[PDB]
Amino acid sequence: AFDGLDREALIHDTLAVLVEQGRPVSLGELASLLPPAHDLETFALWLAMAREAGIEVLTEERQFVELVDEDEQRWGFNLPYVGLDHEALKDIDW
Amino acid sequence: SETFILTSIELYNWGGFQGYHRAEIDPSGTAVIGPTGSGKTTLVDALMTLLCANPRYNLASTGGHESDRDLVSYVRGVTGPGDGGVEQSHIARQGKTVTAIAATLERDGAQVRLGAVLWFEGTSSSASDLKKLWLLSESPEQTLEHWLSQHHAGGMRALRQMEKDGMGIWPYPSKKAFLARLRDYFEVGENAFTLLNRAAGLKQLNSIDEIFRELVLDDRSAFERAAEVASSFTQLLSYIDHEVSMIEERLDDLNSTMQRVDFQPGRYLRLVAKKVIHESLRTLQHAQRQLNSARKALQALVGLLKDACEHSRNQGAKALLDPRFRLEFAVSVIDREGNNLIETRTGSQGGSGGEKEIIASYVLTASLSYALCPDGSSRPLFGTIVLDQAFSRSSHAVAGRIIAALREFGLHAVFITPNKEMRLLRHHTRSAVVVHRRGVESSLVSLSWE
Amino acid sequence: SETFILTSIELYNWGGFQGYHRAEIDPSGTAVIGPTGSGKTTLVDALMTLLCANPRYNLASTGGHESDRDLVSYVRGVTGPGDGGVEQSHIARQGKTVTAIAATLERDGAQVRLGAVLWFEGTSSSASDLKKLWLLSESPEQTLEHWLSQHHAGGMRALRQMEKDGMGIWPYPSKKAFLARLRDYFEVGENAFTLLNRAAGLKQLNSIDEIFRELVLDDRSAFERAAEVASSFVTQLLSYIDHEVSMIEERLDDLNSTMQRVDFQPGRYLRLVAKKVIHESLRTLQHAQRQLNSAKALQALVGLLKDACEHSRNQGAKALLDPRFRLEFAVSVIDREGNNLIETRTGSQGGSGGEKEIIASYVLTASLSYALCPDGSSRPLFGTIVLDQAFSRSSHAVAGRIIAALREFGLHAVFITPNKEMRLLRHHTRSAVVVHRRGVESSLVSLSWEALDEH
DNA sequence: TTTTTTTTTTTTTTTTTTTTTTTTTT
DNA sequence: AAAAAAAAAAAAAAAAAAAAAAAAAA
Ligand SMILES: Nc1ncnc2c1ncn2[C@@H]1O[C@H](COP(=O)(O)OP(=O)(O)OP(O)(O)=S)[C@@H](O)[C@H]1O
Ligand SMILES: Nc1ncnc2c1ncn2[C@@H]1O[C@H](COP(=O)(O)OP(=O)(O)OP(O)(O)=S)[C@@H](O)[C@H]1O
Ligand SMILES: [Mg+2]
Ligand SMILES: [Mg+2]
Repeated sequence: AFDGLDREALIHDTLAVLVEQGRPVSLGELASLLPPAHDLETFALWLAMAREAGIEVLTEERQFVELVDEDEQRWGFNLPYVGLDHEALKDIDW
Repeated sequence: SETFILTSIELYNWGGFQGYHRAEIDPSGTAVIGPTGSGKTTLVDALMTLLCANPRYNLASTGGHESDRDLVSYVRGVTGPGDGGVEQSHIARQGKTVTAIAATLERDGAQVRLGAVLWFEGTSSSASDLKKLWLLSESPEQTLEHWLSQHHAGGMRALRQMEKDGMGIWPYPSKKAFLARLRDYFEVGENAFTLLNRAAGLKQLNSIDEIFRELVLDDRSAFERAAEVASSFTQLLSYIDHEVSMIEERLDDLNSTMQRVDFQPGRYLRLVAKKVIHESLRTLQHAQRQLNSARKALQALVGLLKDACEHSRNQGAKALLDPRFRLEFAVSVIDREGNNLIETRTGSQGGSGGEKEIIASYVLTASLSYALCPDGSSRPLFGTIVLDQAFSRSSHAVAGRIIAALREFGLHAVFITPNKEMRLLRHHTRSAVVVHRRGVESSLVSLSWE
Repeated sequence: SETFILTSIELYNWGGFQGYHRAEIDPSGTAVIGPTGSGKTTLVDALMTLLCANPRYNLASTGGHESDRDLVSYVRGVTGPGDGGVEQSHIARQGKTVTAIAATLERDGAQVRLGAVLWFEGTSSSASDLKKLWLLSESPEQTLEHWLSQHHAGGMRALRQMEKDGMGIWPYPSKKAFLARLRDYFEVGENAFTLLNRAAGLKQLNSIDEIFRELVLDDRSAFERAAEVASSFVTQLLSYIDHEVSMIEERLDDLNSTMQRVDFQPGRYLRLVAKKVIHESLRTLQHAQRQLNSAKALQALVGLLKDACEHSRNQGAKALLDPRFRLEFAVSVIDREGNNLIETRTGSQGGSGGEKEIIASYVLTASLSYALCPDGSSRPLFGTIVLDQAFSRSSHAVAGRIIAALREFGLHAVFITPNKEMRLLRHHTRSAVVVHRRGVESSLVSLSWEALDEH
């Protein structure tokens, strides 16, 4: 039951991608560019950052993301619409 | 396919949640997650308020020994003990306020809603200055906003008038009549909802008979008939025998359906009830035989009956006339492959940290399945159960077995976890509700997957 | 440098462990892991039996509300509630038995070993048939096997014979003298060890005044002098009580001065204050004195004093003659930027599930760090602490603060958890101990982290 | 129709009694 | 090896306070 999840690495990679892109990024593109090891435990961290930094979280419209786990199969996630950017959360401790 | 399942729950000015809020619940079970000190317990207290006649708030934090918060604290939204001074900076809403709650059930087309509106008038805070009104409806076009608008237009006169000016709603200003109507609707037992409230934070068992005599079983004592017979100056015993036979008949079927689950790698549980005889019955039989052989000896029999009807709070006389007290309960562990008893037990005394939790969970879910369907007609009309701080003192396999046990009986469940055990949850769950708090205000987000 | 630390611990026929077993503990913190119901709590109980005068077995299971085991059960090694029959199949060792445990502490160029031997003689289970003998060693050639060898070829006389010819060995047949010698050796307050046992499983705070009036502070009541003066057939009693109160206040000032460096939630720390309240029978006694000064009626004072002395377990007597019951205690939170109260608390009622744990752990470790040697200046001579079911209810963030504060106070710790958490422990500890059960036997394995990683 | 008065129930807190174990003396 | 004094923990009972529901008066 080792390894599990590494929070610091995920935060650093998210920050690097955000500063590289330079434009607002929704959850779908962020997941597509940086696929997660675990489908859950990842969306939760991103939503926590979005709510903490103060970015509005729209809930009237939906975005669809399709993923495949290690043992084949398929999963369809009905995530809400969130727009992340580097400027808003560039100076908040974690 | 005739069971009501929770689907939604709404809030307004409750606890730390200011303004309108919502949350959705999947038919396959959900799981609320969030950091420490976020607001998970508040959301479930809001639900518990609508069901039990005398709730126990914040039960799970202390392990099942005490309660801390009260109703008037939630309405005004107290955050911490504060300090001295006069501004009372630790109270959010001061002066006139208004609050609302709701909850929705759906089985097949049919739909019901539960409600409550509470408000103040001035700057007082005594529990006697808090107006209340309870609602129950089964028609659309009646949402939280409708009630709030009606209340703002007038007062309690405007609210209570909706019944004559509509169809499908029923206001109740007294909580007792409300709960009586609710219990008659679902055909559950007398204390089913109190048991449901207790099951949310109990992680320790002390005696099975206490639970089976206080909550699970109903009251059918023969005090009235005995008093009538005594004052008349015997079918009573046959009546008592019939009532004690029914209990055995129900326990047989309960054991049969519990047999299918493995409490351990190759072992399963079983409930065992035995009969006891007190001295009081012997005296009555002796008096009867003495009277029969005498032919005036009628004075002693009537005196004994009158004494029994007099002190109805002593185990000497209570065990004479109350069929619930003629039995003794305990559990035993039986393994397959040549069924053979291996251990008998009457409580979780002396156990390990993780054994107590699983024993308590098994016993409580069996009791709930009994209570929610008093007779053999089956088809429960209420099918939800909640847990708080789920799997806090156990390992992976124990949690897996608990979840399997819950799924076996046919119950729809929701779990609460301080952001732990995600891998196990993802297999058996198909929704989530994330709560986050910044500053002093909280918020809700919803997800799903397939 | 100059602080003893636990390094090893051995067992023999204790609880479910049959035969001979041992485990090694690193001087930079270790962790104990293993499945549910394997034997983690048994080692802690074996350690606690050697220190406090009246242990509370299996404390952490109930959260700090009830103890549910006894010494004889461990000695004979039961394994459940049984079934009921001719042969008590649920008891491991029946008849004549023998059992020995020992724990060793180490320092820079020194070594001290503690120990105990307990044995039956026939088929009985009364607590008065469990003959006991406690030991304290200083020499390196004393070892558990030596004690068992001596016992098997003799008895109590054989064991006591070791002091006559050997060196650095002192057997005590009575636990009271053993504990007195121990406390004198470590230069430690009178109720520190019971506090250490209590801190293992406590996770709430009903009221901090009880904690300060029962455990941290000493006992310097004045009942005896009052009885002597009463039977002599007075103001000096009051002067004595006032002096005691002043000393208590100075000590509390010292503690709250110490507690500043450690950090609570960011930008905040804690400060402890106490107020003075007078009530009850003090006014009545003063009135009686001033009335008798007018003049007989000398028996009024004698009656009051005798009545107070006789009812030694009532609030009137406590508030009259016990100096530590003339104060009121509460805790406060101070913001670092400037100085201003943010919140004052007298208990832990109404909090969240995870806030109670952090509050309790913080206050308990703060008090314990002072109850040890730095009470009388200098650095602690006994630094170690044991936590059971660590981080059961808190989240990831809170555990970091708990560990950081624990390190800052200057104590070494061991953590006891199931496989629930594996990242923080790997990050902050150095060694692990793995337990396992197969049937009714249990065993121990000791490894460092790299070796397990290589698998 | 709105306000006031009364009764009944539930929970908490303090005090006293009981039992078992340990230590000491003969 | 046996008898006596002392101390710590558990259990039952009495006193008190607060909240809900029904009846009566302006
Ligand atoms: N009556 C109250 N008294 C004091 N603080 C309160 C009260 N009601 C709410 N709060 C505060 O509001 C916060 C909301 O957290 P809760 O919902 O009560 O517990 P929680 O969210 O379950 O945290 P955990 O650790 O997961 S149990 C609490 O942490 C308190 O700080
Ligand atoms: N006095 C006793 N009475 C009954 N069972 C006992 C006793 N002492 C030990 N056991 C058994 O020992 C096992 C539990 O002991 P431990 O393994 O020390 O508990 P544990 O390690 O704390 O388990 P967890 O991790 O806390 S759930 C169970 O099989 C118990 O039945
Ligand atoms: Mg909670
Ligand atoms: Mg344990």
